[PDB]
Amino acid sequence: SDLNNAIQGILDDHVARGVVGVSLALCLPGEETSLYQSGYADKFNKMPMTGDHLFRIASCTKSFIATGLHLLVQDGTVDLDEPITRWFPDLPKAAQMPVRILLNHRSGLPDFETSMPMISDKSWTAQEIVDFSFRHGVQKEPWHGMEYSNTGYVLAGMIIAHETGKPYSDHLRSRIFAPLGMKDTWVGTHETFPIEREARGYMHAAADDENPQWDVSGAGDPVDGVWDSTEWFPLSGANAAGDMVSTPRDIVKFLNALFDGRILDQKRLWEMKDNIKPAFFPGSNTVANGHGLLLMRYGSSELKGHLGQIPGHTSIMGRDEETGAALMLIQNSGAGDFESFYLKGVNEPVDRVLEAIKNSRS
Ligand SMILES: *C(=O)[C@H](N)Cc1ccccc1
Ligand SMILES: [Ba+2]
Ligand SMILES: [Ba+2]
Ligand SMILES: [Ba+2]
Ligand SMILES: [Ba+2]
Ligand SMILES: [Ba+2]
Repeated sequence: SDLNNAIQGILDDHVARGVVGVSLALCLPGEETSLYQSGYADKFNKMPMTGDHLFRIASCTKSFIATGLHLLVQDGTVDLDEPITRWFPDLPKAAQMPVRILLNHRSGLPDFETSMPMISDKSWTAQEIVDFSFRHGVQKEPWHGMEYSNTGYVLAGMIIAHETGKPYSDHLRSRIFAPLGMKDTWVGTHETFPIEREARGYMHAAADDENPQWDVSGAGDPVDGVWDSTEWFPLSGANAAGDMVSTPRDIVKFLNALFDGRILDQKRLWEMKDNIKPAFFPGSNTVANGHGLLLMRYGSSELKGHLGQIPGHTSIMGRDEETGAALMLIQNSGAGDFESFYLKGVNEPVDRVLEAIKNSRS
């Protein structure tokens, strides 16, 4: 179709901007998921990008951890409004923290991501990340305002583990991945994944990487304007804040089924997507968030989903509610600065695709 050719052109023009490669999955209403890739999975081997190339989905992981949590609310074991002291009695200010503030980025919890070395071979415990957060981060009061929290999702994961007796990966697999047919999806912290199948991740030495968001010391020297950051960071360091590996095809499987009532009941879905407050993420299109989903505005279209940044892989997923379209676009180009073209610029092809969808619908 004309749409098919318009979309492949958007991806081609984006990789021509300097982006190593991009993988997209797009489901439109009354249609099968159609996949589009451009550029390379492996810059130096010139391997073409396919729809079978795995990516680290980074904070997109967060939409699954919320779902898993919401599933345990349906199970009757967890209450969104009850204090987390039940699970974390010694956590400062815990009594002011209902289960929902873990998910909604209003908890005031101190964060770990900006202090955590991105290059290491160190494995992390959930608790180890939490002690790290309080040691290096800044704690604000609950409900102070919106400030993106990874720590809240790490704590969310620990609730899941305690309530189900097994690692949070077991719950997400048995309740989400398995019944949906998601066969190319792993939870990094607790599961091994086929490294050989992953698209390589590229950090660009770019002029606009003026204010790196990560401690990337130990990177060594670049080669042909990039570092291969694929295996820089152990996923156990991100934990429930961003440890999942997947394909855009598998993610669209999840999204269609979530927005289609087939995972979460109508009340848990409403919490996730409709019970919202204003939200900010530096260099993104985020305007609001629920309890697991960021609302990201692209001109006259909006996606409910998530952004993901982990060194070298850069992802945007969501559903457009006005049009029914689901999409996961991931590039294997990244940088550190939020405002870098290599991070913030992933939003441009996403915008253009939603414009092409809209125009083909008129
Ligand atoms: C979301 O994309 C967060 N940046 C994921 C993350 C990555 C590293 C360490 C903690 C959280
Ligand atoms: Ba600087
Ligand atoms: Ba390493
Ligand atoms: Ba509109
Ligand atoms: Ba409107
Ligand atoms: Ba038209």
